[PDB]
Amino acid sequence: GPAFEFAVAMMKRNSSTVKTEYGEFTMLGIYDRWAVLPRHAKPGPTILMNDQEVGVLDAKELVDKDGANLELTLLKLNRNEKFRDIRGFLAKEEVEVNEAVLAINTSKFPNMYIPVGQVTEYGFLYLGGTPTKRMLMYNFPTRAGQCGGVLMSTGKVLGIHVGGNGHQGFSAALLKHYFN
Amino acid sequence: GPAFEFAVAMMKRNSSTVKTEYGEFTMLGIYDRWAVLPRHAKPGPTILMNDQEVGVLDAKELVDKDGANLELTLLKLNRNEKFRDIRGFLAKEEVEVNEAVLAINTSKFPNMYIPVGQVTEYGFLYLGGTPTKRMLMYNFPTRAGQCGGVLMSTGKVLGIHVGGNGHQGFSAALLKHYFN
Ligand SMILES: *[C@@H](CC(=O)OCC)[C@H](C[C@@H]1CCNC1=O)NC(=O)[C@H](Cc1ccccc1)NC(=O)[C@H](CC(=O)OC(C)(C)C)NC(=O)OCc1ccccc1
Ligand SMILES: *[C@@H](CC(=O)OCC)[C@H](C[C@@H]1CCNC1=O)NC(=O)[C@H](Cc1ccccc1)NC(=O)[C@H](CC(=O)OC(C)(C)C)NC(=O)OCc1ccccc1
Repeated sequence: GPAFEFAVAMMKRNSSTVKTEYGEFTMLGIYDRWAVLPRHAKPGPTILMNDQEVGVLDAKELVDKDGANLELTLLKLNRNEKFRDIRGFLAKEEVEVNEAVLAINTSKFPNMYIPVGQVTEYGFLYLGGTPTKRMLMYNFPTRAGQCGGVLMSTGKVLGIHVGGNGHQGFSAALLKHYFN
Repeated sequence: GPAFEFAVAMMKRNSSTVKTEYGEFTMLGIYDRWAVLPRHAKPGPTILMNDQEVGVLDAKELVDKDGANLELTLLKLNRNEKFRDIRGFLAKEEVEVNEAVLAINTSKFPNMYIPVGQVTEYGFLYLGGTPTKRMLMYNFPTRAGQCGGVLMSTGKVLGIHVGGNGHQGFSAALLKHYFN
């Protein structure tokens, strides 16, 4: 009920559709000129953001202390406009919930809102052959074109959707401390 | 973009969650006290509508001239409140579109909005062993609990989701002339 409304306001104000040479993704802007994509989107020095080319000034593929893949890329956009700062809405650690929304917004799947149910701390996953950490698992989404989707509960952004197999979907935890 | 917004306003104002002895469904109220469910929901003399028992005064399983199943049940509710009249938003015939939204709202899948893509006039289908007519086909939804979902484009209600197999989903066309 409310999760949906929180999710619409977030996507309206902070999401965009991105095309890289590797596909189409939902992208979430975080603050200033910093946004987040799944690592596998591999953004280059320019991306198409809502149909417009936008320069990327820097791109950081996140890894943990020991260098384990976190499957997220932080990108700094070469644009004058700043994002509305949503760092306050970010989870401080991996979050488990009984109900969450996955929000996806691309030209192929516009304005898609999926109630994904129980979200659990899956932890380590061999995702597309790559050892990955801080995975959140949920049942029931799981097609190409949905990566970058934003996983949310009321008033919190939990993760960014990165992978899946069968009826299972996986988000990279989107943690407050990643930003700065 | 707009299809989503039209879809939210419709669901907000005219949809409800229904439980019959046969499951949980999205239900759309049409006008007066008349609402629509998939035929297979088989509503009895009482249904649970948004958590409250509500009497059903009459239930008509629709069939065409020759008695072919249309897979829709019209129900008249024993309640004082009238539905907002949306007969004007109903398609007059089977509609094919390149993009449509499927909106599903139950306790298990709350506030679910799915862009389903190309919607074509499939026509006759052997659905769950029953010969059925006036089917609209689209790719990509297709789980238990989603029947009754409302298929829409901007400013039009096209159908009610009734069945599926694999990545294919099927709506019964929701035609203006069924109401009266
Ligand atoms: C989003 C990005 C995308 O579409 O890229 C291709 C254009 C996509 C979403 C998943 C596809 C299936 N379900 C989804 O939700 N992500 C990926 O494809 C992701 C890319 C990736 C991520 C990390 C490192 C490398 C690559 N890969 C996966 O999700 C893979 C999918 C896969 O290879 O399997 C099939 C394509 C389904 C055959 N999933 C995976 O490796 O899971 C292993 C596994 C097995 C059993 C249980 C859990 C997980
Ligand atoms: C919604 C109602 C429901 O959940 O009832 C059970 C509690 C549900 C939605 C579909 C399930 C799979 N995908 C869906 O979108 N509807 C049905 O289950 C529907 C009930 C029905 C409708 C009409 C007459 C009798 C019964 N049945 C179907 O969709 C059947 C599903 C089925 O039996 O197959 C599996 C369960 C998937 C194994 N679909 C069907 O008969 O399709 C035949 C077909 C084959 C190849 C191409 C197209 C269609």
